[PDB]
Amino acid sequence: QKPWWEDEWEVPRETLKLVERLGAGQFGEVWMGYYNGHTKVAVKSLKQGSMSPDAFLAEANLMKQLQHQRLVRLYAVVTQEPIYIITEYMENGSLVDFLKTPSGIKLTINKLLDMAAQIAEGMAFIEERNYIHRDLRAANILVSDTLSCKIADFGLARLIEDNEYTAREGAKFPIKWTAPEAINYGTFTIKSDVWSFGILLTEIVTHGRIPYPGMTNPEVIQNLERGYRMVRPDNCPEELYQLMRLCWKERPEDRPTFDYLRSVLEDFFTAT
Ligand SMILES: COc1cc(Nc2ncnc(-n3c(Nc4ccccc4)nc4ccccc43)n2)cc(OC)c1OC
Repeated sequence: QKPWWEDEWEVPRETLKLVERLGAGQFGEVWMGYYNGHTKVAVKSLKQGSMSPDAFLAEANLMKQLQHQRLVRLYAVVTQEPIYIITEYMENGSLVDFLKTPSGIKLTINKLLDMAAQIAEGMAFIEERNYIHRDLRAANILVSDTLSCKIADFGLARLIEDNEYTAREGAKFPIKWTAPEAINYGTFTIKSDVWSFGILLTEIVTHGRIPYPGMTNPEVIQNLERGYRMVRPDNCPEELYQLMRLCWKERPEDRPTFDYLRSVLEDFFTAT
């Protein structure tokens, strides 16, 4: 990697003004702020000792390789402690949160499908660049002031050199959003993301409801093994439900590509 004095992303910390905190956690905080006074940005600060600085910055390095309108763009980094990762700011927050606001609640199925396609479009890019996300869920999709969506949180994202990535035996993941093969064997592929996308679609149409209503994780796994899939969400268009089912097919290879998903959702949108 280019040393910081030559890296185009490194910026003097003096260029940043942290204004409002958007999140506080075990490993640090995320603030809304301004770059050189006029440009609104999001600033991720690492909590010293909470985790490795190399681990922290690794997400930024990957984002240098994955630039696209549909993905939250890396803005800059401050690699001298305290460490910051600065990114493009999304005014309407996370999708899971937005869909619960007065504005979000009033969205038509037409606009929900539009957003769904925007998300598949972003994943199609990730798909084509030989990467995987692994944390695809409504909570990790950000919404702009113009109601456009972008993929966020690349913490678990990985460049796939061969067909898959194998996680650590101890690695744990959200059971309801993760593909069977991934939960069982720790094997992740772009097809695992496709399964997650299916779950995300249920989050979209139910305006942020937790998937598999009234079911615990063990119940979800048991039902899946029987061949059952999530029950049709209330008011979920059947065509969308059947698209979801494609994402949840038993064999990873039988699941569709994200480009296919994008194409279909775009047809669903232009039809409504
Ligand atoms: C979710 O909640 C919100 C988010 C945002 N806006 C925003 N815009 C860009 N990035 C992040 N943002 C990022 N960006 C991020 C970090 C690393 C890689 C890729 C993207 N990581 C985050 C972790 C925790 C909270 C915000 C984050 N947040 C604005 C909100 O209200 C006005 C809001 O509701 C409070």
